[PDB]
Amino acid sequence: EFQDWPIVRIAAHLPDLIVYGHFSPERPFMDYFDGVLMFVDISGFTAMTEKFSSAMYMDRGAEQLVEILNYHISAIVEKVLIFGGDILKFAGDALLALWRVERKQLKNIITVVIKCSLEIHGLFETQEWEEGLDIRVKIGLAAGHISMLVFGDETHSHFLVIGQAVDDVRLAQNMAQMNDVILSPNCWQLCDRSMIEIESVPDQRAVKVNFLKPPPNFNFDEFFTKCTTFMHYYPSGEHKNLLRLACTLKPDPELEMSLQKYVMESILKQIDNKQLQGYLSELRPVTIVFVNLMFEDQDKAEEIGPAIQDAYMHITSVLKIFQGQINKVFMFDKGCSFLCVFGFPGEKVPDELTHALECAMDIFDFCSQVHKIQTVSIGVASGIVFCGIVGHTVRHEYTVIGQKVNLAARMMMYYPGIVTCDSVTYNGSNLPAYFFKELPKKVMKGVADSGPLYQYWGRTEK
Ligand SMILES: Cn1cc(Cc2cccs2)c(-c2cc(Cl)nc(N)n2)n1
Ligand SMILES: [Cl-]
Ligand SMILES: [Cl-]
Repeated sequence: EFQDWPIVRIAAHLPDLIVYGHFSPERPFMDYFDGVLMFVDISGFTAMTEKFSSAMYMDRGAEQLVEILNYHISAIVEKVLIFGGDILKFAGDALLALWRVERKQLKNIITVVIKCSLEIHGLFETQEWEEGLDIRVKIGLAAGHISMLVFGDETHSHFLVIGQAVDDVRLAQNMAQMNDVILSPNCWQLCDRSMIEIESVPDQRAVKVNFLKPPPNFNFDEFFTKCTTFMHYYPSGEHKNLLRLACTLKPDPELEMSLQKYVMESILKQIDNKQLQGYLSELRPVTIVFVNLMFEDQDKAEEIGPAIQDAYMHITSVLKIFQGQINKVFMFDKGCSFLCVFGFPGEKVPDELTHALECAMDIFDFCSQVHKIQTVSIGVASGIVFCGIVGHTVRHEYTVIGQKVNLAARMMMYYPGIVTCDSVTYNGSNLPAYFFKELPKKVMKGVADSGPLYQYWGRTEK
């Protein structure tokens, strides 16, 4: 069976949530369901990202990083997919996975997901990044109600999952230390407590899994097989040994037209074999523009959707003018964030810095006027970042990785309500100093040395 069609290669960059969705053209589109989420990231990774920018790697740092990273990430992806999960998105060394099911099956599927988690940790026992640098992961799990949101224009689509279960899994994963599996309180409340031995987590209602102790007659393989009854797209029969049903997609112009809107043009070029398959693995100077839109705690997903759509329509028009791209969109704790980037796949202009600032101020001014958006915050950082397609052959995404990505991310959270930029952006800009304000230096998680940070005040006093 031939399976290397363009539609199949495109679907590798998307979850089943999208590939097998059958929703309208309206934007925003919103749908609601229940499921279990897994958030996982890798330990000792940014330690490696720094090593690979070193002259040691003789101009093949990006190639070596993507290789070792995909060696480990693809093993996680295989485990998730074998256990029936849907990988929603990748970001650097992290990924979010979904087991969507009806409420009645949540209990049994949580047990499936915990077993998956423990087998993921089993991969990284007796394993190291380097001589003397261990590789481990941290897993948070949550369960409950989940809302999906799709937004975009006629040519581009983006999607998110939203709600307390999403917020819950983010929080659970941040408590997790190396080798931990942390369950949200609602997950613990819904799970088969007859079978999961947990321990308290100080000052928190979330719990840590210690052991899966099933009854004496329990057989996991038979239990799992029964659970697959509720998995619409689990590969089966003649396709028993495929990792994804998406692998079997056949040409369908209408379907491909909708799927390609989720994928960046330079990726599509590679899918069409009009660009070398290694072009996108690179250590590249870029400017990161990390936009955060904050809503109110009581805001419902059905008011949030229209506001993200309106904001997105202006964000994409500004980025088009200033020649930037949306690399990722995320949401948790009532904040929807856009990871925008200037200067990757051939999108290199000399005034990159002035255009990133002016573009940021434009996005700020417009989004501050959108009805339900309570606060806008934008962090701008410039420097060398890793770019590449991360994941497994059958499920992967283009992603950017680096200190400057993390810095822009922390700037928009620690300096809310304004536009901030780093020292590289400030000095390199073709703008005078009174357009800026030098800021207080705040200690920020995961950023050892900020360097001087500035607010982009604007051209006027007012
Ligand atoms: C790798 N990655 C990281 C994130 C942030 C989150 C991590 C835990 C909850 S959210 C996402 C994501 C994906 C989708 Cl589809 N929706 C939303 N809200 N976040 N993916
Ligand atoms: Cl098809
Ligand atoms: Cl870096």
